[PDB]
Amino acid sequence: QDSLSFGFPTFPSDQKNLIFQGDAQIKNNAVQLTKTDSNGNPVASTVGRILFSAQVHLWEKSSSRVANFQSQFSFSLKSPLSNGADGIAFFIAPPDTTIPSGSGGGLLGLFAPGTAQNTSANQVIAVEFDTFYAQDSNTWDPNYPHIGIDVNSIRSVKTVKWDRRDGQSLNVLVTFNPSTRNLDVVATYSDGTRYEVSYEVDVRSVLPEWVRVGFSAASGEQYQTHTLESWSFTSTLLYT
Amino acid sequence: QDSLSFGFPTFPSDQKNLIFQGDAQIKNNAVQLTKTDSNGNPVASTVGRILFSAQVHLWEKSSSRVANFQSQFSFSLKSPLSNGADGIAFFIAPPDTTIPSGSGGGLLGLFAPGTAQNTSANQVIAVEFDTFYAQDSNTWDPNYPHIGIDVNSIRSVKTVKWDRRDGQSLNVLVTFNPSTRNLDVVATYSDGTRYEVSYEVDVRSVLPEWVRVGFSAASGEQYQTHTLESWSFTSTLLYT
Ligand SMILES: CO[C@H]1O[C@H](CO)[C@@H](O)[C@H](O)[C@@H]1O
Ligand SMILES: CO[C@H]1O[C@H](CO)[C@@H](O)[C@H](O)[C@@H]1O
Ligand SMILES: [Ca+2]
Ligand SMILES: [Ca+2]
Ligand SMILES: [Mn+2]
Ligand SMILES: [Mn+2]
Repeated sequence: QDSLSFGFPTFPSDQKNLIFQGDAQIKNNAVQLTKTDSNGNPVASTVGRILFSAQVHLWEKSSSRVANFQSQFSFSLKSPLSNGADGIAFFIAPPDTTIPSGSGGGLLGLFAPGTAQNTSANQVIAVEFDTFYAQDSNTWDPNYPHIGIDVNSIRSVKTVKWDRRDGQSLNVLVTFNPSTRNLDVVATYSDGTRYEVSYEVDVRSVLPEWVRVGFSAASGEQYQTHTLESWSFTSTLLYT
Repeated sequence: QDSLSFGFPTFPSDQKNLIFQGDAQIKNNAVQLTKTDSNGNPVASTVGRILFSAQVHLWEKSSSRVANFQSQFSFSLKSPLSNGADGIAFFIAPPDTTIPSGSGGGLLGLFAPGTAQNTSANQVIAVEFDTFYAQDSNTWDPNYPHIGIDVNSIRSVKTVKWDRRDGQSLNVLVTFNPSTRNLDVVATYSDGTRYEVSYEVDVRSVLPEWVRVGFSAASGEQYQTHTLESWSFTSTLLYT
């Protein structure tokens, strides 16, 4: 299809079009990307991802068209600690993508250790909400919580300082305009606190014509829940 | 997802989200439901169907909601014979639906001979464009080409006279309003000729909560091409 859209105001237990990978599962009408115990508390060493089953036509070589897409979602992070880790990310990748071996903790379940910073060895575009930046383990991160745009590497091509608020939902809007090639990210808390980051990228030189979209989250030695509360997505192939 | 929509203005050969059954295949940016030889001419004894891969949430028992959906599509039929057969149908059925054994010809690839008229043995809602009505073989049909609404039986709960026009595209809009429970069908030819038929049906008592949507066509002894040219579909769960 030239156009595709779907909306999940909430996440009921009976899902049919979601691919669950790792520890991801539905609980209380929301997607818990990372594992939790019987009482709902986060645990260490856990990775989980979800992808929508239908493939998205991102660009078409024959017609020279590229899709304009918009992804709106909200999530909340909770932790008995304060140094919650490691973060959640919205990502776009080839349809057969699976959790790479040893991609836990700071790699967010998106990259393999040996190639995490090798741009010619990956095919992924992601928007990360990174809460852990210890310079000994996450050597690629700026020294503060941040939202970043990742293009084939865990070392973001662009970041903006961000504030982690335990238990508060963050509303996010990610848009890609093929005309200007800008990937824009706008995140806001209910009180109006806003964060923005953008970057120019030609998706055609990074990803295949057909892709899958979804979310990934992980917790290494430090932990927190990564609760995806709602998600809507729309893509339309356009001539520019 | 509570809402889902997709649009195929045309059908490029590079498809990823369509389930092809029987002889259905893409040719010249269109879906040829029934088999055609190397010259593009229709042949006898063929059946084909296509379904969108993602499942549609038609209704939700827990929330007491039912979907409002709209399906817009265009197709054309062509045959050198004076009595092209058998017809094409837009249908909604359980996700695991497959072509029934011996469902060729007048059964349109939708029903098995032994239960074709047993409403308690089927789970399907279809809108058929039936061009073959020989009273000796298709005993259930009115004696003329027709558009019919089928609910668990090849014997339409309702039909209206229709004119078959060789090689001319028919544009159709099928809508279902959960508030009135009306399934409306409006079909038009490019010269303004219009056909309309409506039927009241509670989809909750006929189909499961999750379904798949698609098209089916067949040719028995008589034949014609059944070419699906475009298709857009949208569904959203609403409070009833
Ligand atoms: C100590 O390092 C581990 O724990 C931190 C915090 O969870 C992760 O960022 C890192 O990748 C390792 O898994
Ligand atoms: C003669 O009967 C056969 O051919 C007609 C026309 O194709 C079909 O309607 C029917 O089901 C049989 O297959
Ligand atoms: Ca980090
Ligand atoms: Ca018939
Ligand atoms: Mn980071
Ligand atoms: Mn009929």
